[PDB]
Amino acid sequence: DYTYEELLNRVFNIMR
Amino acid sequence: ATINIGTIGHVAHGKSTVVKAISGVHTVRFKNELERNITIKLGYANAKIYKLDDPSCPRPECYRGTKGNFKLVRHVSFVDCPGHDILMATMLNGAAVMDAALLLIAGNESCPQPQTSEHLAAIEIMKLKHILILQNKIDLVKESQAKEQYEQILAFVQGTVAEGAPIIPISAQLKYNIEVVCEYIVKKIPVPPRDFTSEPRLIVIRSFDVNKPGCEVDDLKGGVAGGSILKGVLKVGQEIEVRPGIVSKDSEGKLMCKPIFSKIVSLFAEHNDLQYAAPGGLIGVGTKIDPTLCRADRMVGQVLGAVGALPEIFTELEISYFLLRRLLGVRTEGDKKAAKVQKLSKNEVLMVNIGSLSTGGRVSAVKADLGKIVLTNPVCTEVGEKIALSRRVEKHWRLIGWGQIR
Amino acid sequence: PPLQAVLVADSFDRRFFPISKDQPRVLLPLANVALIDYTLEFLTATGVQETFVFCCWKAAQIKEHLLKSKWCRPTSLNVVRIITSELYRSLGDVLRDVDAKALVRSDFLLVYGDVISNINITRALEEHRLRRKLEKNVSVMTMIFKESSPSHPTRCHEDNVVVAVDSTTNRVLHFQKTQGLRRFAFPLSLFQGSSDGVEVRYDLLDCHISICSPQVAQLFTDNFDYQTRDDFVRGLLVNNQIHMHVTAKEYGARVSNLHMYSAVCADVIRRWVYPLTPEANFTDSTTQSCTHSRHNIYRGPEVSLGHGSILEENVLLGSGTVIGSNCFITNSVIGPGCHIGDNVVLDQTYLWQGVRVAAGAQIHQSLLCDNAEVKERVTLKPRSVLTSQVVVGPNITLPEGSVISLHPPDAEEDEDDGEFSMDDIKVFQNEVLGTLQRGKEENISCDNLVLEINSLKYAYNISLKEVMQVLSHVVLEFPLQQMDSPLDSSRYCALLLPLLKAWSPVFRNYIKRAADHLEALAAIEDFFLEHEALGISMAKVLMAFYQLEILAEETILSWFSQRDDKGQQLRKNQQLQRFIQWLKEAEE
Repeated sequence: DYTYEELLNRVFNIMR
Repeated sequence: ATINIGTIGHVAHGKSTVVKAISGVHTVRFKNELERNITIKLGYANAKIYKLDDPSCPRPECYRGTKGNFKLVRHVSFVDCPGHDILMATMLNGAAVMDAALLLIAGNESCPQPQTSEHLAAIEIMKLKHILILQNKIDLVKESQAKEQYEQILAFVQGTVAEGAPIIPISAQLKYNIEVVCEYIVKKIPVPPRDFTSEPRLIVIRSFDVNKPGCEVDDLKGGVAGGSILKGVLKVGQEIEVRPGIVSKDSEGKLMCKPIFSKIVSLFAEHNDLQYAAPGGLIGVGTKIDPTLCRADRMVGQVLGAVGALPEIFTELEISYFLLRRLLGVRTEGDKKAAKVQKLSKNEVLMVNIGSLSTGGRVSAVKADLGKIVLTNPVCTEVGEKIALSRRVEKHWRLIGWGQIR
Repeated sequence: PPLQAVLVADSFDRRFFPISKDQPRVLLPLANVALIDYTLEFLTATGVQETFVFCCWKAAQIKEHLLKSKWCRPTSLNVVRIITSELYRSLGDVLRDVDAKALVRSDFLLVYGDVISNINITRALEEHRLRRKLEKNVSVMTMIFKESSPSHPTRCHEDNVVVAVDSTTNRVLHFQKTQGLRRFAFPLSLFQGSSDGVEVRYDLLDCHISICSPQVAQLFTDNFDYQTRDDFVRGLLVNNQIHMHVTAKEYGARVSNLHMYSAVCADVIRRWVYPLTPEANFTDSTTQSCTHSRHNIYRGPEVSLGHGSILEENVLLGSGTVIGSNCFITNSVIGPGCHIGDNVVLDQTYLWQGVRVAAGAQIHQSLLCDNAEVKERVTLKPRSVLTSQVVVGPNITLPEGSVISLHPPDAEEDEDDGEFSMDDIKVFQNEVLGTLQRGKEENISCDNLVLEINSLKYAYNISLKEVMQVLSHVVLEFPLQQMDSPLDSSRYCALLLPLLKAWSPVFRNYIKRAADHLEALAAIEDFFLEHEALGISMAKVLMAFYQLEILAEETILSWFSQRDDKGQQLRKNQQLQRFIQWLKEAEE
């Protein structure tokens, strides 16, 4: 679930 | 040919990008007017599963994320599920002797999601233990929906086993986190035990044909089909018996069952054909015999044995059963709380997936827990612990029962 | 492409009784010759060299009757494929046989042995073949089936058909039958696809004729849930579309019930089926060669007319017949050997072999059978049937219906002859309380119950702090109606203990959390605070918590110092604290 906040920062800040 | 992982696909994912992320590309497939897509079927892959001292499992070029000199040892396999909520019951036929499961959740549909545990509802009798939490909404509505939606999906994990691997919020059009997804399906998914030196068997599932017009008569021809191993590892060139094979019509005795075996050449393996049959996937079995019999569509549902095998096959059937007390998972408040699942009536069509073969079920006598049936064609003996009775309740099938050979 | 056909005998959605006992349903002599010869010379009328007739019923009979035709020998353009009575039930295992024995290449005729007609079929056969060649085998079949009115004797309500179809490219939409419906409704989703329009047509009667190329062998053996052709084509019409052709002139219909027997036996001699009209002598029966005359009568050879017997419309006699005087016979058929004596009135009698009628006897709207010494004043009325050697006497009259014979249970007759006579938890409770009792009186497993309740847990995604409440709620509202009032001790627990041995790990398989133990106990003791008049039952319920896998002593004792009123009463319950201390003395 740390994977989710990893997405929440990096994925959605850079990619869709 | 290594893993028979399953997947549970409801409506409107975007399916070629996720499956082709985990299977590479589609096979050249053919001979239209196929079989209806709610029946029994299998998947495949044109990829493999590996790593490169790397969470990423790329496609077989060895540099493009970076190097890592890929292990050309095996090949990944898969089991198909197209993207509509109809794909329940044949998948639960397939959810017995497969290897693992994917678990698909969108955000395009209802966010208090109805279908997933409407889909995943044999976590007790058969095997349903290895899954992943997989969000498919990064596209339309942002962090508010996903914010409440992770509480939504963690409201699933409690006694309904929905916690096998945590959230991956993606849209597979971006192909994102497939380094992390591949790391999960390398490490966090194991490989279950097999048997090796057992005498191999197969029941035939998906036949083909290789004599299109335009060649000579001196070509090597025969019967190619599809399958997957339940026991043993099948080599090339031996006494490969099919025990009744053809429906023995006007069979007046017991020893009037015909001794028919064969040989084998092709065992298709994406680039090659390893002549010992690699299990854990679709195997491309092609027989030696040149009949009208097997190489037509005529043969689905027959055994692969040897000389002097154990099962004797006739029609004497008695089964012990029970039922399901609603249509499984379906409960819609807008006038759908009477999808009634009625008791076994006399002389009613069924689907009895004994092992992994679709033959239609006829019945003859009804008690409350056991039944004497007779079946539409001679059918081999595979297993008593599951006889997966399905039955018409709607436009397509649903599975209703569990059975026992008596 | 050569042209064959299969010819089934009889679909056993049964309507013929008790005529299908000695002779079959298919050797039914309509004008003194077997109906197999009528349908077989329909199949010889259009051009088909080889056809498959299937038999199930007393192979000796149809064997012997197919030993004395003249297409016994293939001198003519037919020989007949016949087989003998293994496992045969209906058209289902017929088509499973025709793609297991695989006697089919392409485009054969599927008719029962029960249609008589005059369609020279080959026209829409080739139109269908054009539709196959041109458009990639998306069109499965074509059915040809008549144009008529909403009112006809052959369109009686058993096989009434409405279809909805376009008229340009004539592919059907709905094969909706009308056995008792009177409001009609068509699902509107398939009219926006063809916005130029679509007809509806009721001018139809199915000839039970249609062609089949063995795509339907695939769509029939794969899909076991279709057995008869009607639910088959409706299943074709819900998912491959199937086409249509409206013939204009010639017709046939399937002689299903005796209503169609009357209509067809009154139409072959009103002669709507020429070449078929029974002066032709289709058999080599010199005991059938009859002579047509004015207004459609047909005298047999050595006819021996009775004096003054006047004949008006559509009659026959046979060979060796002796008819008596004063017969006003209209729209009937008579059979051979008949010693029908004097002053016998008839009207639409369908009399068969071997009869000797006695004198002075009205017979009306009847059909009877072999060796029947029928006797004086047997006056009948519409829809009356005598059958097969049973003898009536001096006016044993019969009303409208007559299911009679010589066999005991089907008839009206014994051995001898007839001589003498917020909202989502409100809906959550209901299905839960409905599914639980279906596992108690059945001697079954218990894990299926918890999977079904977790299945029914999910279909709104209700949280745990309502679901666990409702399930422990109902599972403590067992004892209201199947255990007696009031809150007894000995037999109350003695019948609650099978209900404590059956599902004994199920909630144990459902509970794991200690804060959930606190909240579940808080909910159930709030229930027993509000329902203390049912709260007496904690006497011998607690003896199943510690021995049979539910609770322990330390949980409620940890709970004991909370706030929640009548909780000061129920925590100071007598035998509750007595079981706490008897637990501290017995095991703790």
